Amino acid sequence: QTVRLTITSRNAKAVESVTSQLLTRARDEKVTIHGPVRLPTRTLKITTRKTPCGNGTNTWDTFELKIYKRIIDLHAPTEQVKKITSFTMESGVDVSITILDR
Amino acid sequence: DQAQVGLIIKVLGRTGSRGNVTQVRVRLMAEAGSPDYNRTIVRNVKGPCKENDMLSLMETEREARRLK
Amino acid sequence: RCCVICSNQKALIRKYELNVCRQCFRENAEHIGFTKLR
Amino acid sequence: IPDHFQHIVRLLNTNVEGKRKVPFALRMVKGVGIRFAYLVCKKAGIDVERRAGTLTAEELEKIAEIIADPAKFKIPDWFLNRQRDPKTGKTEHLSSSMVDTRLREDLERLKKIRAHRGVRHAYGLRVRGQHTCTTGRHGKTVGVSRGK
Amino acid sequence: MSSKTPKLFNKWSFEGLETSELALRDHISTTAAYVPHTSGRWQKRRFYKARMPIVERLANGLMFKGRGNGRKLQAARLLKHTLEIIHLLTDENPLQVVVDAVSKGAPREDSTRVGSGGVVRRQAVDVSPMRRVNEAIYQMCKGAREAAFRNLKSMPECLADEIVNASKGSSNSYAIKKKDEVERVAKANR
Amino acid sequence: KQVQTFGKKKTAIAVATVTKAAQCNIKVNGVPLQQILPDTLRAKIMEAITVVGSKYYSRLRIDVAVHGGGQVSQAYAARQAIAKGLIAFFQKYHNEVEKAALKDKFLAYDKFLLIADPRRCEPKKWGRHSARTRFTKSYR
Amino acid sequence: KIHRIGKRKGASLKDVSAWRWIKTAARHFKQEGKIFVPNCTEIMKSSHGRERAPQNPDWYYIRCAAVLRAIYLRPGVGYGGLSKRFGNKKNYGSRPEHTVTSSTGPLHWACKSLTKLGLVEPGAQSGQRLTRKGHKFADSLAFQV
RNA sequence: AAUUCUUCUCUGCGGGAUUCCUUUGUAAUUGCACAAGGUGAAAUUUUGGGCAACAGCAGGUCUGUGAUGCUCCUCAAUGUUCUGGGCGACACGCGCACUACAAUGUCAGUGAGAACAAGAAAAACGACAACCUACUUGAUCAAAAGAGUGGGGAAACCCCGUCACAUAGACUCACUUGGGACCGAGGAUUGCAAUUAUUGGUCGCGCAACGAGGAAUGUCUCGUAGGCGCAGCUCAUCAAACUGUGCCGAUUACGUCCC
Repeated sequence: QTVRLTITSRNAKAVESVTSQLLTRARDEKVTIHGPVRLPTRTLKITTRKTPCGNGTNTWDTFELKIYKRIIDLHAPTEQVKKITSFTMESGVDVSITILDR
Repeated sequence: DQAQVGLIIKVLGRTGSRGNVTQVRVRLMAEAGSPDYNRTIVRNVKGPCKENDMLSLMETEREARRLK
Repeated sequence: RCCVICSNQKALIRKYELNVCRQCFRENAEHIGFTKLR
Repeated sequence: IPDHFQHIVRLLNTNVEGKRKVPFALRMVKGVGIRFAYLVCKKAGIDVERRAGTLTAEELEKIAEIIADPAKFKIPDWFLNRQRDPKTGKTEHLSSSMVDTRLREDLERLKKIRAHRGVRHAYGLRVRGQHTCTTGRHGKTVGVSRGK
Repeated sequence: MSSKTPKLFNKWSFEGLETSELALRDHISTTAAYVPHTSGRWQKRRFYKARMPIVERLANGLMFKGRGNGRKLQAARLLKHTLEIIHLLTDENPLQVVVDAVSKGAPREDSTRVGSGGVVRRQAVDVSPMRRVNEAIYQMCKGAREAAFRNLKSMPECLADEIVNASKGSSNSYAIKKKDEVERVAKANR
Repeated sequence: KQVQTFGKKKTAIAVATVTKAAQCNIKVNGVPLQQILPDTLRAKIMEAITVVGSKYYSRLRIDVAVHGGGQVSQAYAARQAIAKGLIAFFQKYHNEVEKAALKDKFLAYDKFLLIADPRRCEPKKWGRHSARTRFTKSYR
Repeated sequence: KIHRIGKRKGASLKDVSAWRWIKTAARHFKQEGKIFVPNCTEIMKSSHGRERAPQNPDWYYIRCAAVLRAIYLRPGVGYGGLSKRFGNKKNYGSRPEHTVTSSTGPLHWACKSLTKLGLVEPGAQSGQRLTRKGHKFADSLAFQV
């Protein structure tokens, strides 16, 4: 069961602060891991007129997000992944991942 | 013929209200064994000009801006 | 389509991405994680 | 080469200019550039016509008989103008002055009978939308409201 | 040169060319090119306009009044037809005719307001090299849309008809008629 | 015996594949040089071959992958991939001199390939219409 | 050393040389109603004449180069401004309609079917004469007419 | 169908740009600098934006909001109603702002044919799938429709028109083989209900103006105007609106203070 990791979180130094750091719990240990690069970045773009009212200089906001997806790939440890992900505590808003395929 | 082909020696300056015409000192282009220069007759040019422009003058020997 | 923060059903509300924040405006309602760039 | 004649040709009770294309001149007869692939199923075989064949090489007199009662010729109903009719079964054509005589019967009931856009329509103001007003530049006559 | 250095419009002769008039001579484009459509940053700077083939400059200046217009590629079609009509009218390299048709087109001298603050006043002002280049092509092809607007039996010929004439200096061309009529407003005022 | 290279204009991406042979002619993005439809692009896409060395230098079997632009920017994407594509070889498989002759003859020709000449359409902005064009005033 | 399109410029050629081969050969199929417009928002009569006569090999050279397609994808080749459109901006859409019938023609006659493209691909061979045999005064070389 | 790869794509963090040489240049013993030129992908706040002081304006909002002071209403109510029906949108060609269409022979109208683009979206709980789209049937007979199968929670998608086409295509000194308005007949569709919701729906009306626009007025300089077009937002249904992406791609000034 080669497993898969999709880490989707916005915030600065989370998407990095797990996959970069926290796979070296598996990366440099008994697991053998297949790193790809993170998938492409998205922006979620809403634009609302700044005026609560009618009057304006016809001005608009543009508000954005960034969602950061990382794919990280494995061979099959059994029950280690349950230990793998659980090694490392450090982040917030970052995403836990349970995947099987092939 | 009427073509008497001079050089701009220099842009003697911007001249006029809009930004268009520019005062220029003209070196008559024609050279002969009895070299006929003016030597220099100031002219006003219509449109953009530059350091080595060939300016053929159909109305020659007019003394330019003087007055205004 | 009454919407989230107020009775409104007016100040037409963004359906975009199904977050319905316009009631109290997505300006007043924030921390959503949006930013002001460009 | 030889053109014995060109003229006007009255086809169905109508003055039709001789135009070096047949369908496009047949257009004036209240048929329309859609209805002139009928020029095949109006039982002429000639192609890219000149005023060399109406009657002469169309035996035309039949062709303008096709533009009326076409079911006797090989034609779908999807092209027929009045398709199924409120007074009777279809006249497979709107053609010539038979159109407006039926208009003068039809043109009462909607424009009699009230509507918002339809009575706009009945007075011909505006198609689909809430603009009536700065609609109409470059000229005189658009739309006009008098209760005095 | 076995079509290596030398150039062809499709197959055409760009080498034997020069401008006649020492006034605007030696700055005007003397062509080595194939197609008038090229893309570069054409005028980033101040006098960069004088470098590229008039063939472009015309083809570039080729279709104002955009309505559903394709411009350069639509233009180059028209200039396929335009040149050919011209050389085997005029029995010359139409690269010459066009080159010869630029110069006779524009006025050498102009009359402007030098008047101060609402006063409409005159001076004789002397046209500059890039203005005989520029205004020629500008008005040269302005004769097209006019001669070309409705009464045409004439599809491309309009462009041929004011390049031919100007290269002959004739006063019929909408090109040259303004070269003179401006100078009826020039030597008159001065 | 190969290299590979990429053409770019605006978004249009050309990619130059490279194979070797001295007798051969090039397909368009998908279709041979001769038969590309708007003449007035062909003679351009001739310039890569024709101008500088027409024949003495390259018949090389060459294919190109062009995606990311409309038709003409894909004709400028292409030729660059060739001039880039060709210059690649004489650095890998040939002497500086044969290269130095070629890329000079390009340099004088124009920026046939010095670069994509980077120009990308401006983002539309604010209430500004398209870019730099303003929603128009009235009763001013 | 001859491929589909690619040697040919099948714009008005590799079609038309196939067309006569489709029409003059009695073999193929033309359904009954031609009175109806093939193409998006066209009030102009479907053409002057020869309506399917532009249509079929498109679908073949559509099949061939684009491999798998269908009713939905192939009208991407059927083009229109969709402009009759009345006092509004024009917009753009393709034709699903005759598609099925169009591709039934190749569902008969030696060209593969309810999934793929073709069987024997005559297109090369029956097209292999284009560089050989020119319509337009094809120049070729001084050897070939 | 086996092989090896990172040219093309993905992205976090980095490199790169600086006034750096040159011009005895302009100016100038200083200085701060400028220019034409060089190198470079980029050459002068690199480019487009976001941000943005201090004072104010009886600027707009009490229709955004358990955000609020009064003081009017308080039950045959100015409250509420998946409350019922009607309006907000009406025809004196009224006057005005902004936009879309366009009348040409420069696609010009249209019929076919060849190529190729990009930011963007897509979904359901206190129940036992309601979003899109590809395929192929609807197809022995219109179009749009109907229906069945198939995976996508988003890197399920890439055939958009402008253009290219001489394909030897049709027009053809004209209000016209160019306005699509007004028009009455059928028919498919979203859904509590469409009496014009709307439409590659047909097909009739064309004979309604209209034929470069009076004074007057708009906004910008390089991938720019203009042209073209695509999604998004509203959205059960509807874009001539706005928001953003991309394609085609310009002439004129590299200036002055005259307005």
